[PDB]
Amino acid sequence: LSAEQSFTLRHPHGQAAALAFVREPAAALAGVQRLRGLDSDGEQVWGELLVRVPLLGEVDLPFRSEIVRTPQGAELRPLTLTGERAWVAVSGQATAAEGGEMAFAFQFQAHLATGAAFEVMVQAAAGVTLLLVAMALPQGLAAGLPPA
Amino acid sequence: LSAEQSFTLRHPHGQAAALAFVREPAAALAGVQRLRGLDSDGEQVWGELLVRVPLLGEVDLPFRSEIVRTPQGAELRPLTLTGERAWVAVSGQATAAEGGEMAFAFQFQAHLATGAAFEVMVQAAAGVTLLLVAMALPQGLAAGLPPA
Amino acid sequence: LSAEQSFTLRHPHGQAAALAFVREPAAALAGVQRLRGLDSDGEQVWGELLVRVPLLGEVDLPFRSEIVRTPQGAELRPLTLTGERAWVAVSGQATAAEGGEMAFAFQFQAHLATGAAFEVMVQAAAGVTLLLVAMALPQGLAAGLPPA
Amino acid sequence: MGDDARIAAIGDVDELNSQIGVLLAEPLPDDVRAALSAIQHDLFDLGGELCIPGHAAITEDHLLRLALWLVHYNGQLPPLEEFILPGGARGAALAHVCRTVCRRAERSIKALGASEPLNIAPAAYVNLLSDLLFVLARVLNRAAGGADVLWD
Amino acid sequence: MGDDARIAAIGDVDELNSQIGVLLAEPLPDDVRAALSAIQHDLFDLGGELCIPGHAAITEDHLLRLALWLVHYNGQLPPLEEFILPGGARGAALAHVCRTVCRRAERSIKALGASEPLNIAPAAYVNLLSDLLFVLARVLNRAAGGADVLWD
Amino acid sequence: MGDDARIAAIGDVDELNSQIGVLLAEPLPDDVRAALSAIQHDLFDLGGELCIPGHAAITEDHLLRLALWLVHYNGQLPPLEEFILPGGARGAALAHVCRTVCRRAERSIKALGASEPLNIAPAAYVNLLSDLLFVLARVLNRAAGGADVLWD
Repeated sequence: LSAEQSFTLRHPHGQAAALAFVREPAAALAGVQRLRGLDSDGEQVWGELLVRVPLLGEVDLPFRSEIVRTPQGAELRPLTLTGERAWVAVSGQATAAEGGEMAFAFQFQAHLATGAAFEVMVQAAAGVTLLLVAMALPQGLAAGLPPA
Repeated sequence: LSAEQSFTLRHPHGQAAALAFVREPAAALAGVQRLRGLDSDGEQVWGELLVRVPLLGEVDLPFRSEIVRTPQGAELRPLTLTGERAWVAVSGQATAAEGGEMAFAFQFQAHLATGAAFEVMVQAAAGVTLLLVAMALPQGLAAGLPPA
Repeated sequence: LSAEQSFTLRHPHGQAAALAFVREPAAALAGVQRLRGLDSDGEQVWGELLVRVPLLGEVDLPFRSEIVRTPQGAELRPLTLTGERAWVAVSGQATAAEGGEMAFAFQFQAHLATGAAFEVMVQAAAGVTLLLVAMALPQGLAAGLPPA
Repeated sequence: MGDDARIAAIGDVDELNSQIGVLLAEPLPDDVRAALSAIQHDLFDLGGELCIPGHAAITEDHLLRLALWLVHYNGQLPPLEEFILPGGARGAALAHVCRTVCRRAERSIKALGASEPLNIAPAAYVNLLSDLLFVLARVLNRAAGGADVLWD
Repeated sequence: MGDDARIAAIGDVDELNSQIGVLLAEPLPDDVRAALSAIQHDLFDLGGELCIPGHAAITEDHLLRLALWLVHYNGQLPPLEEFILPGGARGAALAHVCRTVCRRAERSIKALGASEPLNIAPAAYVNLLSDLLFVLARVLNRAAGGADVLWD
Repeated sequence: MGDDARIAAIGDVDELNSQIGVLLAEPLPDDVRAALSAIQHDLFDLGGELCIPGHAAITEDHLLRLALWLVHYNGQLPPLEEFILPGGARGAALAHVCRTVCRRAERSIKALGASEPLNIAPAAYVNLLSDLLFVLARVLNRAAGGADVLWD
């Protein structure tokens, strides 16, 4: 019920641009897949991940995170959502260094609402959802970068 | 995966008012519970029912129905939604007669997306959802009616 | 050695009349049976219940209760009598509501004075006495009501 | 009006008496059997009183006998420790069914007395009988070597 | 209104049919078993007639068959010597319960016919059935080698 | 008014619970016994909700459990081939009686909700329970090595 991803990417336009890129979600997450309904007001970012199970099909789990501007970049810090339905906590940290070198780390946690055989289908499905989004992040972040 | 409900209610203001009431969703469904996100543009009505399962919690199943004006009242006729996720078909027929006597019939069908032990949790849960909304309809429809 | 009774009755003349009826014992208890020697001075009500046992025949157990006027009606609150002979505590609460709807609750407790085989005859007899009076109360209270 | 109020009460007393007949087809403690059989005669007379105008059959003596059985059987059982669920040995379970049908008859008898002049003895009789059937159910579970079914 | 009057009658017929199912789970004379099983089908059809408007199922033939069974079983029993109390062999006791539930259904069917147009066959059917269940109870006590329970 | 509407509903739930107690006195599949026993506790709580104002006890969890049992036992039976008559093994026959008494309680609960504010859970619970008792009857006929009684 957790997934982690970390990676580095170089911004072709250098440090100032890399700082600006990681600090604005609409830029950094423009090409990110598997985060449906992604939106932001500049203060928080929100959306949903899709957990596919039989018969119900695609079940959406919301997340909402606070955008925190830091000296070397920015973070997403997750907000707690209600227990009425399953949700996801999306955390991330990004830094931009000399020459436009960027480092990213993302963490995801699925929070389930509180029969034994069924629990197995939901846990497995949610695990797959978390890994799919985590594993595709480097590709997604790279897709947001412009050419030199 | 089906639920049905039928009942009669008298509109305190007589026939013309009863016809107007059944023909405008925002009036007829104002106090209806268990239909989350209910909305309409005058042509169609849409919303979602909540199926609660373990770990995923509240899973929303959308519906969308066409509003059809008839000589004695109005109907809702369900639109087919995609198979990517579970959905619901909501149908209904309403008539208004002399003196403001109103007759209602509603039908609900849950359409599941296409492991044996798990299917049992989803079918049971969806069945409970359909019955809860169906059984509460008379109360909900009555809550929309004004005093004489 | 306890008996309870609760019931509702409508006063045909409406609320003011129902309030007046429950607040005056001579009105409320006019047709009440199994309360021998019933009398009142407006402040307290008193009388006796009859416990029938072999050879002694009808043995009278006194009660005396305070009349308490309340915002919705009145109560009887029992007074403690001496232990020299068996007695009864008679409690009751009455309310009158909109339209003359009246609610009654009565409670009876027999208090015995302080051989094993004999105790069985007295307890059984006293129990029958309490139930007979309690079970007949709705009939008795209804007998005191006038026609519309 | 009265026929529905009266005919219905008579029918429920009859139904109750029939349920007791089913209970009597089960193995029972000799004392319990004697009490139940006598009650059947009482119920037959009770039904007759409800039916015929100006005719009475249930007296203080009938009520006294029920009071006596209640005291007796109750003093033969341990105190109630928790709410009981109807069930246990088949005999006990049937006694509980009789108990609920007796309460149903009491409701009909009370309704009848509200629309027609009726002595108080009939309702007082079934009021006691319902309580006795509850007690007898406990006695039968006891006699079966079992115990009452308790709730959460 | 009609639903309560109609839905209630249907339910009581269903309850009666179920009680007969319980009686059929007991050992019975082959002839008695055959009659009761056929009656279950009749009651299923009767319930359908009460439910569907413009639909009838109970005919003179149904009534005639009941009349025939009454004459038959009665001429197979000694004359009634005194009022009978419901009870005896378990089979007989259950038959009496069926009898009282049938009378309960008859009351509901009569109420229904008072608020809605209904053929007379349904009430005439259960009127006869109640009498037949009384007779069959006596037959079962007889078949059990026992006798009917008499009153004081 | 409310007392009749309310006291009657409480009584029917009690009667139903008692009939289930009788069914529990019969030999049953361990799983079926576990479900029925749990239901008795549910019915006790349900009666309490009907009685006390401002008090609720039946929740979605209760409904969900019934839905689960329905899906489970139904997927353990062959598809319905024709209308069924209440009867078969004694256990099955009793289950059908419970089914009809549960429907009777549902009618009373529906009547109560029409004259007083009441949550929807109680009627939804017994609506499901009636269907489950029908299913359990089929399971019991199956478990007895027999089959359901079919109509003409």
